[PDB]
Amino acid sequence: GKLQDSLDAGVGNLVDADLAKESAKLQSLQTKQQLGVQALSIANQTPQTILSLF
Amino acid sequence: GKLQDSLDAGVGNLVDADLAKESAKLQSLQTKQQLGVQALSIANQTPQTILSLF
Repeated sequence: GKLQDSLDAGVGNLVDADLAKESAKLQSLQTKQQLGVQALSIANQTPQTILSLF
Repeated sequence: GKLQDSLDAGVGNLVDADLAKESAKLQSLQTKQQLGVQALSIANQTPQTILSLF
């Protein structure tokens, strides 16, 4: 029984994620994706300024 | 018989926990873990304020 508990703990060490780090990485990637959407939205309009020249 | 009782008392003094202090240490460690998880929940979103600038 102790050996089975140790084997399950070893699978958990090999496999399980450190969820508390993911709790910060998730919000960081959310803000990063929002900034990337804003950056692409601003980049879409750069060529359009040429119309003002005409 | 007295000698075996003396060895049992000596092994107990060598190993036994001070449970009356362990109750206070546990009651303090619970509050410490709760303050630590709350501090991590505060720390997770401080970078997220950068979205307000954009």
